[PDB]
Amino acid sequence: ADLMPRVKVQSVETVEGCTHEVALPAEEDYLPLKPRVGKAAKEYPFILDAFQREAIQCVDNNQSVLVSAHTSAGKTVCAEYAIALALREKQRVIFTSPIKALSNQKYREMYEEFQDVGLMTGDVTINPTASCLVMTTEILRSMLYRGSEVMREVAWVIFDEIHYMRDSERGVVWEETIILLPDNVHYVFLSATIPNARQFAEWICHLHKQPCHVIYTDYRPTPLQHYIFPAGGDGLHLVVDENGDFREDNFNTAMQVLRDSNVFKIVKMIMERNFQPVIIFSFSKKDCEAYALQMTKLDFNTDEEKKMVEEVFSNAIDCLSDEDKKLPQVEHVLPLLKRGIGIHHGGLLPILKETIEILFSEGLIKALFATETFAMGINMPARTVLFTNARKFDGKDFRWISSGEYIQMSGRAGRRGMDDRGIVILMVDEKMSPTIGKQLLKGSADPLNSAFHLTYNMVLNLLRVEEINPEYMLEKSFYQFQHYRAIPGVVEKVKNSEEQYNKIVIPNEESVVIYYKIRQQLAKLGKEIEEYIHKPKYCLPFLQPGRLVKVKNEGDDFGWGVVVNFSKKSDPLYVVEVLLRCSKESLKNSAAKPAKPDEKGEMQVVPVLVHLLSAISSVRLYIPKDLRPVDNRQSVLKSIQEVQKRFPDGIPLLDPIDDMGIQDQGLKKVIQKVEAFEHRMYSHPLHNDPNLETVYTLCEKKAQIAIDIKSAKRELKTVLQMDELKCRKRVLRRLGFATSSDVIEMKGRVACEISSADELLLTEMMFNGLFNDLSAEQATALLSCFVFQENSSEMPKLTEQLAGPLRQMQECAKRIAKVSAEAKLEIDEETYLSSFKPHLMDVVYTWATGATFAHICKMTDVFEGSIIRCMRRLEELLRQMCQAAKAIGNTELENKFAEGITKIKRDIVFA
Ligand SMILES: Nc1ncnc2c1ncn2[C@@H]1O[C@H](COP(=O)(O)OP(=O)(O)O)[C@@H](O)[C@H]1O
Ligand SMILES: [Mg+2]
Repeated sequence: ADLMPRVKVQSVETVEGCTHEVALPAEEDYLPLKPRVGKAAKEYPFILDAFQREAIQCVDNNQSVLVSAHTSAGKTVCAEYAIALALREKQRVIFTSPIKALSNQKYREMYEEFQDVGLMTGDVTINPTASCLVMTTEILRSMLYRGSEVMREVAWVIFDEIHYMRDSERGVVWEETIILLPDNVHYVFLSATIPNARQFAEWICHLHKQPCHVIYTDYRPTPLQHYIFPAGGDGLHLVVDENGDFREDNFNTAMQVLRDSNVFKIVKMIMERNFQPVIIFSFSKKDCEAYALQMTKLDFNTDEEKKMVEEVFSNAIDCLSDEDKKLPQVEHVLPLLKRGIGIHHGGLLPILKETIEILFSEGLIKALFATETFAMGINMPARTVLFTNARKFDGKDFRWISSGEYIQMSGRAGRRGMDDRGIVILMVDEKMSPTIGKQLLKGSADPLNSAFHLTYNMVLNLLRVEEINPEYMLEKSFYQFQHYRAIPGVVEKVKNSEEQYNKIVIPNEESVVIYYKIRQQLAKLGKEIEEYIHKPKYCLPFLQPGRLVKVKNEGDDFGWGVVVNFSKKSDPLYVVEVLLRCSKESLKNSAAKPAKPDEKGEMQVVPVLVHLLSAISSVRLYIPKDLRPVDNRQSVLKSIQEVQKRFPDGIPLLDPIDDMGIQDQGLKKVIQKVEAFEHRMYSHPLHNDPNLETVYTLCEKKAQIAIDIKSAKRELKTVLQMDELKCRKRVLRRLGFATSSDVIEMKGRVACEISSADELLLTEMMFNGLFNDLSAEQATALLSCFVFQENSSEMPKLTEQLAGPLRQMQECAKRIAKVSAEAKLEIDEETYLSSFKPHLMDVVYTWATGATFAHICKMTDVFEGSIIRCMRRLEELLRQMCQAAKAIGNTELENKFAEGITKIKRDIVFA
C-alpha cells in the first residue's frame, strides 16, 4: 500500500550525564513529562545517578523507556522501579532475559525484595503465576503464541540485554516477542552502549503507536585503564589511560619488543601488588583448565578462607549422592578452589560451576580462569581481567578479538565500590598495526542490527493464529523498519540527478564521449591481455628471482618491484614474493599499502598472488640475498631506477604470443581489437586538443555520477524475505502441514508444539511410525541427535538397536532436503543429515538403563557439561513430544516419551 513509518524523535534537554530523546508518532505533539505524582514506587539505599532518575520518571509517566549504559552503571535500578509500580498498582509484570543463568540468580535477587515472583524457564516452573514472572524470551514467545492468559494483566515487559537481539540465531525470538506483545504493554529495555539506540525507539513507536524514550550515558562508575603485554617482556605497557587517551608511543614500544610461565608471572604479579581478584579469560577449555594447574604451585587463600571454601563446597555438594560426590571432577575441583584458583567452563558439572560462582562473589576465589561465555553471565565483576590470547578462532579461520568482545570482557573489571580503579591486560602474540589496536581497545560498540531468520515454527504458529499472517511479522520486523533509509535513497537520486544536469551544460558534445568509449574499451581490452599473462602456466616459469614485475591490487598500484621467489601455498592459488615499494607504515603491519606520493617510501617483501601482477618485464636485475637490512632493500630501488632512466618508454615487457610462452589460446583476438581501437583513437578528432586533460576529466564525472544515480535506483524497488516465506510455505504444503489455502492441518499443529528442535522431521518421523515399536530407551537416544550440535568427537560404535533407528532418521532427513531443494530452498543434504549428531546416542541409552554418570562420562570424550546440556534439552524435547502426541492421540507414544523423561531425570543431572 506504500504506507511507510512516520515517527519523529524530539530532543529532551538533559542535565549533564545523559542524552534523552523521545521517539513520537509524527501526528502526536510533544508534551513535557509529568513529575512524581506518586512519592516513590521503590526507594534505593544508593544515591541515584542522573540517568537513573530520568529513566525512572519515564516509568512513572507510563511511557516506555530504552536505557543504554555501561555494564557497571545502575541500569537495573530502572527494572526494579518498574517491577515496584507494577506490583504496587497490581498490574502484573514480566522480566525477560537472554540466558537462563541470568534468570536463575535474578529470580532470587528479585524474590528476596519482592517475594511475589515466579520463574518460567524450560527447566523449571516455580510460582507459575505471580505478579512478576521471570520468563526467558523463548518461553514468552511460546506463551504469546499459545494464547496463554499470563499476558492478560501484564503492562510492563522488561527486556534485559536487548543487545542480544543482534545474534542471528536468537534475534528472531526477541523481535518476534516484541511484535506479538500487545500495543497496550509499555516496555523497559536495558542495553549496553549501542550506536543505533534511537532507531529502536522509532520501531517501538511505529510498531506499538506509543513513545519509546531513549536514555544514553557513557558513565562508567570505576575508571578502567587498559594495558598490553608484549611477548618475552619484563613488563606491562600502558596502551590506554583512565582518561581513555590512546598512548601510541607506549603501544608501538610494547610492539617494538614483540619483534624480538608467562601467564604465571602476570598472575603472580597481580596478586603481590593487590590487583586481585583476576578473571583470566582464556578462549579454550583446554587452555583455561591447564593454566590453572600452573598456579596450583602457589597458595592464594588464608587458612580461615580454606575452611570457608570447605564449608561451602560440602554444603553445596551434600545434595549429590554418595557415589556421585566422588566423580572425577568433584574431587579434583575442591583442591584447586582451596588455593583460590577456579575454572569457569562449559565442560563443568553444573553444581560445581555454581559453587565456583558463589565463592567468587564471596571472595574465596582470587584468580578465576574463565571461557568467554562467563562474560555473558550475570555480575561476578573483578579488579583485573587478563586475556590469555588476543586471537579467537572463528572455525573458518583464526581472527583477532572484535572491538565488541573486548568491551564486554573488559567490563568485568572495575567493581564499583571495592575498587577505586580497574585494570585490563591483553597479551599479544602476533604483530599488530596501531590501526588494529586503536579499534580493539577504543572500539565503538557494535550497532544493534536485526537477524530475522524465518523458522517453520514462526510460519506455522502464525497460520494457526487467525488474526495474524506470517507476512505480518516480515513488515513489522526490524529488518523492514530500515525503511527509514529508502527516503534517504530517494534524496540522493533526485539531488545527484540535478547535479548531473549542472555538469551537463559544462560537458562538451558527444564527440569527446566517442573517444571516451574507445579510450575506455582499450583499457578494458588491456585488462584481458593481463588475464592471460597472470595464468600460472605462462607466468610462473617466468616469475624467476630478480625479475622486474609490476603488482596492482584493486584500486592500489604498487608499481615496479623485483621478484624474490616463486611458490605454491594456501584450483591452487600461487603466491610470489615480490619486493615492492610500500609505505614506511606498512613495515608495522601484521594489508601492505602502496607508497604515497609524498614519501619515497621503503621497499619491502609483500607476498603477492600471481593473479595481481599487471605486467611481467623482460629485465631481470640482481637481488642481494639477506634482504633484511634497510640498506639492501633500498639498494634495489636504485637498480629499478636505472632501468627506468636508461629506457624512456619504460622497462621492456615480454610479448605473450612470442617471448612469454605459447599463446595457443586466441589472445590474438583481444590483441587484434586492441590495435584498431588505438587506430580509432588519435584518428578521433578530439585527440591531444589544448586543455584536453581537463576537457576529458569532466566526461568521466558524468559517467560515474550516472553510475551512482543508476545504481541507487536499482536499490529502490521491499518484500525482502518473501521469497523465503514463499518457498517455506510450499515445503509445508507438500509435506502435509498446511492446506493450499494456507490453513494449518493436524500434521502442522503437532509441529507447533516441538519448538525446541526440528519440527518438520520429528512430526514426519512421528507419522512414519519411527518412534512406534522402539523401546523408550531407544527413543530417548534418537531425540538426542536433534539436540547435540558439537564437534571433535568420534561416533561410539552403534549396535542395531541404536544404529537402525539412526539409519531411519536419515531417510526422513534426506527426503526433507529433497522436498526443500525442489522448493528452491538452500539446504545442502549433507549438512542437514549431519546437523543431528549421533555422538552422544550411546551415552543416553546407558543413562536410561540406570548406569551412573561416571559410566556414561567414560563412554564418550565429550566434556561432562556437553552431556548435561544435551540431557535437560532432551528432557524438554521429550516434554514437547509427549504433548504433541496428545494431538494425534497416540496413547503409547505419550506414555513412552513420558516414561523416557522419568528414566533420564535422575541423580547428578537435573540436580
Ligand atoms: N548509584 C550507583 N552508582 C554506581 N553503581 C551503583 C549504584 N547503585 C548501585 N550500583 C551498583 O552497580 C550495579 C548496578 O547496575 P547493574 O545491575 O550492574 O546494571 P547492568 O547489569 O545493566 O550493567 C550493582 O553492582 C549495584 O550494586
Ligand atoms: Mg546485568
